Amino acid sequence: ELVNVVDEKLGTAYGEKIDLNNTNIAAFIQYRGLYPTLAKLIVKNAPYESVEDVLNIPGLTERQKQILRENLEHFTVTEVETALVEGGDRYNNGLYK
Amino acid sequence: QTLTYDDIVGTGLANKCPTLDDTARGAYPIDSSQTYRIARLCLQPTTFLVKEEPKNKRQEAEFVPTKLVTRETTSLDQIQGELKVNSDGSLTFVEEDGIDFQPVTVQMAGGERIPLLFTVKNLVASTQPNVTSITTSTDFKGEFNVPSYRTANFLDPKGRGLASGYDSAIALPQAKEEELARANVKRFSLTKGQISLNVAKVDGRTGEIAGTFESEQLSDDDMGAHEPHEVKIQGVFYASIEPA
Amino acid sequence: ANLWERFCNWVTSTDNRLYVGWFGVIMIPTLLAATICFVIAFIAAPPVDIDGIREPVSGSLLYGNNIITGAVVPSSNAIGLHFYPIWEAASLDEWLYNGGPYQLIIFHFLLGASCYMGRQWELSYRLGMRPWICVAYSAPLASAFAVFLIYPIGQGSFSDGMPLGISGTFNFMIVFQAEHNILMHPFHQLGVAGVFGGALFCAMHGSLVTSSLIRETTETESANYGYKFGQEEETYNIVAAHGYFGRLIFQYASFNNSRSLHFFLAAWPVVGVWFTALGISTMAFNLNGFNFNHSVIDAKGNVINTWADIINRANLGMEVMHERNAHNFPLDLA
Amino acid sequence: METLKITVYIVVTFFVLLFVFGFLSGDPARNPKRKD
Amino acid sequence: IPEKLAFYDYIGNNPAKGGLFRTGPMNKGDGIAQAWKGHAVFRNKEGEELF
Amino acid sequence: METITYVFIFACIIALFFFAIFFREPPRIT
Amino acid sequence: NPMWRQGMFVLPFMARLGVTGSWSGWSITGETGIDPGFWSFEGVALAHIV
Amino acid sequence: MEVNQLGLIATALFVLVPSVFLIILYVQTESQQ
Amino acid sequence: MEVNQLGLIATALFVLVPSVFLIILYVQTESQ
Amino acid sequence: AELTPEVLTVPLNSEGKTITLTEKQYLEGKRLFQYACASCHVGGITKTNPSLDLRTETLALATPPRDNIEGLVDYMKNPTTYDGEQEIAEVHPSLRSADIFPKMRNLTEKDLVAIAGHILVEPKILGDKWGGGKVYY
Ligand code: CLA
Ligand code: CLA
Ligand code: CLA
Ligand SMILES: CC(C)=CCC/C(C)=C/CC/C(C)=C\CC/C(C)=C/CC/C(C)=C/CC/C(C)=C\CC/C(C)=C/CC/C(C)=C\CC/C(C)=C/CC1=CC(=O)C(C)=C(C)C1=O
Ligand code: HEC
Ligand SMILES: CC1=C(/C=C/C(C)=C/C=C/C(C)=C/C=C/C=C(C)/C=C/C=C(C)/C=C/C2=C(C)CCCC2(C)C)C(C)(C)CCC1
Ligand code: OEX
Ligand SMILES: [Cl-]
Ligand SMILES: [Cl-]
Repeated sequence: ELVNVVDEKLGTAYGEKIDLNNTNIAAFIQYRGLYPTLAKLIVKNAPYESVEDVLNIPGLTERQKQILRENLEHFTVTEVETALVEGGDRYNNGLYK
Repeated sequence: QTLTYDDIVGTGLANKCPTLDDTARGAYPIDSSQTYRIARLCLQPTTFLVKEEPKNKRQEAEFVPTKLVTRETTSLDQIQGELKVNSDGSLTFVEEDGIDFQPVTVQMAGGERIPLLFTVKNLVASTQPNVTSITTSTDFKGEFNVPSYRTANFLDPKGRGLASGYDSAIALPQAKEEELARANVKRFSLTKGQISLNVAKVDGRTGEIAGTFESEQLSDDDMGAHEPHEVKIQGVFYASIEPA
Repeated sequence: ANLWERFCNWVTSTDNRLYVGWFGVIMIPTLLAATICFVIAFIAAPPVDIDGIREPVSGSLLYGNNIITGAVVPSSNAIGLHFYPIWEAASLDEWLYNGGPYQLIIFHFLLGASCYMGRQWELSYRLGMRPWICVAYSAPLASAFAVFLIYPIGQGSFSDGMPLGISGTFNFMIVFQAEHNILMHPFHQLGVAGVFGGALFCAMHGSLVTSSLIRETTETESANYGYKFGQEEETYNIVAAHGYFGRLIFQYASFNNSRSLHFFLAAWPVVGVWFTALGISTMAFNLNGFNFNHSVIDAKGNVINTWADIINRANLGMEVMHERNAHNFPLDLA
Repeated sequence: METLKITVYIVVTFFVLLFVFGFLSGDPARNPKRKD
Repeated sequence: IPEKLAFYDYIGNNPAKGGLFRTGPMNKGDGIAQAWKGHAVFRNKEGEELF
Repeated sequence: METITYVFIFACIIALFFFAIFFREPPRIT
Repeated sequence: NPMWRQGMFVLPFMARLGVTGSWSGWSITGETGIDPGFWSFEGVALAHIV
Repeated sequence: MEVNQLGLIATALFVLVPSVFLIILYVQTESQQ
Repeated sequence: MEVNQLGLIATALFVLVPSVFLIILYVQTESQ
Repeated sequence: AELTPEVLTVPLNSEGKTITLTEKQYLEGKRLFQYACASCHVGGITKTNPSLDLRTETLALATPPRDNIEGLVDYMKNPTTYDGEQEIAEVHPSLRSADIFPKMRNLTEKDLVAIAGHILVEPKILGDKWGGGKVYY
């Protein structure tokens, strides 16, 4: 009945892909063209119902729509986990090197 | 004529919200066809009251008063937000951003320290309908979010945490864990609070307003460890309005 | 026969069981203030938010501590080096949460211990002694200034002065090693040399005098009764002691003059502890012990570890864990 | 708190003048051999 | 597998896991042994045996 | 009872201090 | 849960003559947040030690 | 705290018994002269 | 048997203390 | 083990051509990297933005690719962000910004290759240490 919600989230798509509703912004560095600009924008306009919802962000240049399409298979969306998004923890989660 | 940091530093006045002349009894009118934002909302607590736990049933304990032990670190300020005019003429303020939390610990009679995250986070506060003018009889009522006092990375004194730390009582390697499940598994609460903001002073020239507030929220639950207390906060507020 | 003059004579009287003096006039009040506050805090103070992160640490006995884990906890990091007397607090309850009692205790203590040293000069002058015993005591006193005042000044906070407690002492010395590599610092190596050397010379001098007691007692009595307080003759044969230790080593590595010998005993641990106190005082400005992390590499350029790198690994384990909640940015710069 | 502040200030001032005036009252001369 | 043999293969009976002021019998610490639960086998999602 | 035990020993040492100083055997010469 | 149920022997002799409050802010009468001044249960004890 | 209950009898005997010993020998030393 | 655990320390000191008193007084009589 | 020319062979450009430094060039760059860069980039990390490092696999993923001499030499002339979208000469040392970063003034073009090459060789020698942080010290 007492669960660690973060461990439980490691057993979702969250634990395999960049979760557009929950993952720290530093993740978007693992794929080219996405950090800092598109990443900043993805975090601001979250949350998302579907992975494809990010192609609907206002302000996108066609080059940017290109890069997101190029990478949607690296994305997923799960429900917002409060523990992961409160505290500004999507910009800085206390992890450095 | 204003003050400078060096006039203030060390006074305590940095924790105080700005005040309005006792002359300011005018009113500030609202063009339903204009838009408006709150530039500075400043909320200054004066009183902290903690609900007691009445042991038996039909007693419903009272709000007793408390000592503050964390000094002049209590006030919310630099808060901005939209100020909408809804269809029926009510105004709704939607917090955006600001220094909108302060950790506070108060001590009740007996020794018990009560920590609490005093906040107006994600606050929406509305008026009655048909305003047309913010006056010294206006009331805002609304509700806000109270996240966990500690956030996900907080490690307890034995290294236990939610997004970090140990998952067990490592100092007791072959102790039966079922007892300690509550202290081993951390939980990130997210509750709601409520606030009334009564206007009692209005400079109609400048769009400044000021008055009194009362909010009710929950104290720290130490990431699941224990049950929270109920907290009533009273104080004074000051806000400034700008045609957006 | 005039009043101030009679008081002045009582103050400096060599006839009081314990000597007062003009330095004693300051020390007694300040040492009672520090002592009375320490005793009450240690037994009954509520927990103290030493690190300024609203995470209070319990140090007193009534709050779950024993003799080994208890401490009067340093004042809160929110205060830094700011002065925090009782009268600057909204209430005693605030003063206690923020670690007020620590400041009170250490300030009165350092004062009265400074006057304690002065009192060692003063009474020496009133008895017609040579004056320099107080110089010897300045080595320990300097050490206390280092961990209670100097180290906090350069690090910016009384929250990194030494806890008044047995485990808190150990907390302090672990963290110091992670942040300054004090073991690799030469001045700490001389303090060890001073403190091992002192214990060795204490045993050497005590065994050598004890080995050359002149027979004055029978088998059924404490030889100690062979000395009577105030006797004019010496109670051991130093020529015989020189004759033994000279041959245990060689003749010229041993003393035949008692004055050089006793000044040697004085100087060695005093000097060494000046240095270790200077080491703490100078690592307060982060001039740290030698760093040879990765100093050795091979022809390709691989790191070839030494024992220094092993030390560094232990140091790291300290760094990353200490005050686990109090750091929001990647460097602990104080 | 202010009654306390005043009091501590008075206690401290009084012991420090004791000290200062005490050493001004002919300290070099209070030894066992040569008085002056 | 006789239980007596598996009970040897347990660090709780290793004499170098004690402590100087942890007093009394070994039973005061981890408790009184009652039964062997079986030998535990870990496999990942691929089916590799894990140790 | 742990608290009480610790304070009682400490208290006793302070009283022993007292007797060791004011009620020492007084040293006497030659 | 009054004092006489808790085996309190001397607490009532202080209460009998007017000492009713503690420095931690409670009174035996039940009132929360109260300023007893020096002559609380704590202070009376203290003075007997001195 | 959940502490060892023989701790108390242990500490008391640790203190009392060597102490009484020292006292017994002291007082009979004084009774001689 | 669920007995009172201060019973041990109470019996122990009840024996020890007055017995030490008597021994102290007998031995210092014998040495004068 | 020794500094062989294998380990000193590094890609020149993204086409895939390579270039083989001298030991002397390798040690040239090491010297210049401690002079101009290491106050922030010791061990191949970045103390003021730990999220970006100088591991070859992070560099290969920058826009434009920086896992090669041309891309490195260019970055030291006209730095950009990881996605390539904003020039950052104003806050990162670069020849373009030698007015505000005076250590970059007396760097000749060959000094730039030495530095770039040191950076591409060191991961080949130190392993995960390069860019790994204190975990691997
Ligand atoms: C065989 C064991 C051994 C030896 C030889 C040493 C020797 C030393 N240790 Mg070490 N140490 C030891 C065990 C040992 N230690 C143990 C068990 C511990 C606890 C684990 C430590 C912990 C320790 C620490 C923490 C430190 C030392 C330090 C030192 C140095 C100072 C010692 C000192 O002044 O002592 C007092 C002794 C004397 C005053 C007598 C003189 C001592 C020297 C060694 C004799 C030299 C004779 C010389 C060769 C001349 C001969 C020829 C002559 C006729 C011309 C010295 C190199 C310090 C250090 O590292 O300095 C670099 C230091 O900080 N030691
Ligand atoms: C074999 C290993 C070894 C040895 C021999 C030493 C030896 C020493 N260390 Mg090192 N140390 C070690 C390992 C070792 N250390 C390790 C592994 C670490 C890292 C984890 C450290 C970390 C370390 C730190 C961080 C510090 C030392 C310090 C010291 C010195 C402590 C003694 C001192 O300061 O006296 C000096 C004397 C005093 C401090 C006494 C002052 C007493 C006042 C004047 C009087 C007090 C009165 C009292 C309250 C009331 C009594 C009255 C009575 C009637 C009741 C000494 C040179 C300390 C030092 O250099 O301080 C300057 C220090 O701060 N060490
Ligand atoms: C060689 C002697 C020896 C050994 C190895 C054992 C071993 C054992 N006994 Mg047995 N026992 C012994 C002698 C011994 N006993 C004696 C003499 C008695 C009569 C007093 C008993 C009475 C006894 C009882 C009643 C019980 C045991 C039990 C036990 C078991 C656990 C004991 C434990 O937790 O220790 C704990 C040990 C310590 C905490 C270490 C204490 C060491 C102190 C600190 C040293 C003192 C230091 C000194 C004062 C310093 C000053 C020096 C300086 C000033 C000069 C263990 C199998 C227990 C058991 O499980 O039975 C089924 C049990 O209940 N023993
Ligand atoms: C193939 C083949 C066959 C190979 C060949 C191998 C072969 C066979 C080899 C064998 C060699 C051989 C046969 C042996 C001879 C070699 C030999 C010389 C061995 C060297 C041994 C050696 C290293 C000895 C140790 C040296 C050493 C530690 C001593 C140096 C001096 C020393 C540190 C002394 C301390 C002095 C000190 C600091 C001060 C005094 C201490 C102190 C203050 C005491 C107080 C005190 C002092 C007094 O004085 C008196 C009075 C009184 C009152 C008093 O309080
Ligand atoms: C601190 C003051 C620095 C100094 C000195 C140098 N660099 Fe740096 N570097 C710094 C930051 C804050 C950043 C990130 C900039 C961003 O937001 O994108 C960087 C980045 C680099 C990179 C790119 C790494 C990547 O993974 O894309 C490189 C290649 C780099 N820096 C190289 C470099 C060199 C060679 C330097 C000395 C000549 C140098 N930097 C100095 C901070 C700092
Ligand atoms: C009863 C009771 C109890 C118990 C108790 C006890 C156990 C007791 C103890 C007691 C004690 C055990 C006491 C002690 C005391 C002591 C003292 C009183 C001391 C004194 C000292 C002095 C006086 C000092 C002095 C000095 C000077 C002056 C100078 C310097 C030096 C010196 C410091 C020395 C209980 C709680 C359970 C409960 C209730 C009741
Ligand atoms: O508090 Mn005490 O300890 Ca000297 O560093 Mn920074 O701070 Mn905290 O950390 Mn590491
Ligand atoms: Cl710590
Ligand atoms: Cl930080």
